[PDB]
Amino acid sequence: EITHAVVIKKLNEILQARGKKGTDRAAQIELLQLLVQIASENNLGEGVIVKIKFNIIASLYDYNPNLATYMKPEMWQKCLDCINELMDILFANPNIFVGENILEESENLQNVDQPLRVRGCILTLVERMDEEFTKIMQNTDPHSQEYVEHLKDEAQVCAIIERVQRYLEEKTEEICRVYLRRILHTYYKFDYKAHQRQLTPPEGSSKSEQDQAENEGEDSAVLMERLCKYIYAKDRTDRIRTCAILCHIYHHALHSRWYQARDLMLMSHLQDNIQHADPPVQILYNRTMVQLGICAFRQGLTKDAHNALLDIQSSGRAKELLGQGLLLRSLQERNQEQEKVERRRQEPFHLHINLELLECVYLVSAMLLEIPYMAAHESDARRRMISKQFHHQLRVGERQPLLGPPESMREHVVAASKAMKMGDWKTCHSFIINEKMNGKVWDLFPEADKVRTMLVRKIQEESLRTYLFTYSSVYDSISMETLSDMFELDLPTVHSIISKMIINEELMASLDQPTQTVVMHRTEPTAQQNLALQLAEKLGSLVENNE
Amino acid sequence: QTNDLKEVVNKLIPDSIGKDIEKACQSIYPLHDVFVRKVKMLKKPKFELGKLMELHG
Amino acid sequence: AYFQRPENALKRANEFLEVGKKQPALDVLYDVMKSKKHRTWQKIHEPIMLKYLELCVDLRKSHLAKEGLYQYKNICQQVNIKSLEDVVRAYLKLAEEKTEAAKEESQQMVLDIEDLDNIQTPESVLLSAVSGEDTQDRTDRLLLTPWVKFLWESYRQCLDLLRNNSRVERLYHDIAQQAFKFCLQYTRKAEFRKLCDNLRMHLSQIQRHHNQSTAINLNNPESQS
RNA sequence: AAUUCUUGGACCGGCGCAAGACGGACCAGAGCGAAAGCAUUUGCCAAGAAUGUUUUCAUUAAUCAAGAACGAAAGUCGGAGGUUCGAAGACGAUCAGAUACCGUCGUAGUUCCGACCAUAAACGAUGCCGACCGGCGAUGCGGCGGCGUUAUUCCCAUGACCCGCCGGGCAGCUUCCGGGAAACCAAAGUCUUUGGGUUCCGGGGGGAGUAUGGUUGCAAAGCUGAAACUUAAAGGAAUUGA
Repeated sequence: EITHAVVIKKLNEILQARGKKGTDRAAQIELLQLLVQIASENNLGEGVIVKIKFNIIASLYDYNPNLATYMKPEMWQKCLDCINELMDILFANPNIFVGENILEESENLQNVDQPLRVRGCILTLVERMDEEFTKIMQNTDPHSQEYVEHLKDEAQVCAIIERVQRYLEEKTEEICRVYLRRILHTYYKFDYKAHQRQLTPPEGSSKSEQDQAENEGEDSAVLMERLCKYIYAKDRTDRIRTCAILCHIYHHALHSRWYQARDLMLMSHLQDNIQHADPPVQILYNRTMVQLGICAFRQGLTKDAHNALLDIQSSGRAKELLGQGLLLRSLQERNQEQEKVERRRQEPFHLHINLELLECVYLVSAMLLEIPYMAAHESDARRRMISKQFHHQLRVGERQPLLGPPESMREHVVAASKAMKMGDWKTCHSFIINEKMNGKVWDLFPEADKVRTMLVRKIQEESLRTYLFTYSSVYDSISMETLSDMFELDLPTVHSIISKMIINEELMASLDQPTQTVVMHRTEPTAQQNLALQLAEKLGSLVENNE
Repeated sequence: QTNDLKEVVNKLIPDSIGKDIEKACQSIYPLHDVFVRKVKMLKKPKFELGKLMELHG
Repeated sequence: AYFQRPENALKRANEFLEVGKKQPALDVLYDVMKSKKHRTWQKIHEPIMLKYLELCVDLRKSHLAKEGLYQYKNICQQVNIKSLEDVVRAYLKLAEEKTEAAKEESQQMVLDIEDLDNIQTPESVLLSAVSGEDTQDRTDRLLLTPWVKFLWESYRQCLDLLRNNSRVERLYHDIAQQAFKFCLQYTRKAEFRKLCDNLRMHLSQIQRHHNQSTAINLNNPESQS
């Protein structure tokens, strides 16, 4: 009403009881609201309102006494409106609104320190908002309909973090902060989001300037992480090039190349380097390293994936990806963990990864040690399915399988006695909804990888298993039986000659092979030599002992 | 304030109001003997017949 | 001292339900069951306990149905437990009949708008479609699961503490059968506890016998049947 | 018992109406205030002790002739008001007599606003400021620490209890601190082993808080205040009798 000679001098007599005990905390936003709905004149209701509003939203966040408790949906939506209006009236006002000489008034308040650390009191509003939104998500029952009602605001948030990003009057150097923010929302947006902005192939379908507005987002990690990494090799802090790169690695997984993101994960060398950061960095590292192994599997790289997903499943405390696990040892620190805990829809499913260890080993166990398991033991690997295989045949009444481990083992044992369709069509019944097939963001491509990897490791069964009294052999019908590409099952039987060196003879101009495999009961007096090896090994060790 | 006299007397027959105040004032200083000591009728409406004849079943 | 003439207990409990305040309506009846008035089952104790367990069901409190039955059976000894048997049967019938109505409405009216709903996936579920499954399960959990975790508890309730060994009780093996028939209508993990409770209370059975405990022997009913 | 009221319906009972006083029980060897004094609710206005402080100024302080603010009750002048009670007074009883106690009336007054008066057993019958010298249990306010109980059920965290510690306050109990004529007092102690600072004030009992002069007030009266003369005790605490 009076030329900010009463407005800036009440703003201070209402923004003085902020955080004092007997303030009530609630009838304060009202007095900060009755300075834009009672202020209704140019730079007196319209122009200096940047400052009145900065103190309206800051006090609105402070309706919560605690910082370990979540805001309520009413004041939450009020914030998401209150934040938007500032951004819309700030865009079409090309001026710095806590100082920096423009005309004369009502900006240019350089009397107080410097308009940067309160000019960048805009992102610390929307950054506090992003850290607030996680509390809403952590503090809901995840299986409830309220959770999806709450995730409907995930879209509302990502529109405001975009609007504050478009605000490039930075001084990448120090907008890097809201680049980390932006990528921390998009780095785990799945294939349906990533692919279906170009995978409607570019014709008169989706390459027009007005439709190609959301295809910016997949090749955005590359646009933004490049800056946030290669500027922070110069700049000070650790978190805004290490969170950024692990987001780039994790995003270049789950849709794109294993080879692309292994170079990035090796380039960082965090394998042995990430030791002395904070657990809220060491958690999303674990999430990334699990997504490494899943992508390698989904590609069909089924032992380098097994050689990676060992120590996570080997340890029962694999809950570094989810909510908190077991009981006692320090309540005092267990309280600190349930605000470290990652949000629900970000969590990768755990009977999905149990069914990635105990299927990568299924293809590097039910094949590998069948060549020295003719009573020819000296290749023993005692960390496998056997952790399960010992115990779920160590009982008597065994019928149709229900869990992941049985519903894996029950066709493993009939993949052993080749039975090429008995081994397959127990891995594609109700697994699809049990989060084996559907749960990966590919419907019939993970099974197309899998069942091909079965159809090849089910001619490599005749190799070590059914070769006993085979003196003549069939080859046209063998690929026609297993309904595979004949060459695709010729090349692994080819591999078995140069690698497994089977007691059999290859003549593949005729497409037959006589075997002459007669070690039938020559192998049993050398089953008596398996031990006369241990006799002979240690008489090459008794004098080592003695002398 | 929010409901009619028939429902207000229905509340006064227990002491539902006296219970509610005894529950609210637990945090400030726990009370025990909380009763609605008295009720006085100051001003009454325009005496209709259908009102009382439905208040009398 | 709340009540002279314990018939008045019900008059106040009913009078609190004229307001629609079920917590103080329960408070009265619980305060009445646990005092001097332990005179072996007055004909008033049937509607006292029956209203008490009706309110206990509607408010969804397992621990108060436990307490009420535990006070009732103490004052209602073998002199006459015909009323205890009818009380526990009525309590279980109220619980399972409300859950039937809870399934019906939350599996039709809300699942009929769920047939009309945005099944043509929005992005809000395309994020949530890497862990969970159908929206019928995501909604019925919210409105039906609170009642089945009450039913299960109410079956463990009446079996666990009220009927150990207890010579006087066929109704034990009645509840057990009717709760086994409950399992293959709804959730399944409340059956692993069912089998293991039946076993653990059998291990409670066959050792000592220092009560009016089951003489597990030639007696055809209590042992075989 | 009588004076008073009442078949122009008193007293008793019901429904209302107005008036002017007064805030029961909760209410305490509890609180606040310089003393007088202060109690239904809610709002507004300025003040204040104690506590907390690794804030600030740097001796600014203690007590005080002159001078000044407040000062129960009663009382005087002016305006409003007058329910109760009630100096004066009108009677009714009792009594040897009653001009009193007791009882029915009852003007001033009691209540409010504005001017006065400045005194009380205005008392802790005890000036103020500072230091030192036993113990115990509670209590009111502030702080601090700790098993556990109960509400916010989600209990972070506040409130209600519990156990202790620190500082200011109202008091209490106890003892060969010590004092005192004793009664008694942790101050009325640290006093012939007499001295921390300062204001007021007492000198046997009367005459007498009188006379007189001065001063203040409309009046009532307040503050200051002798002498002649009379007198051997008056008095304080405690003891043993009656």
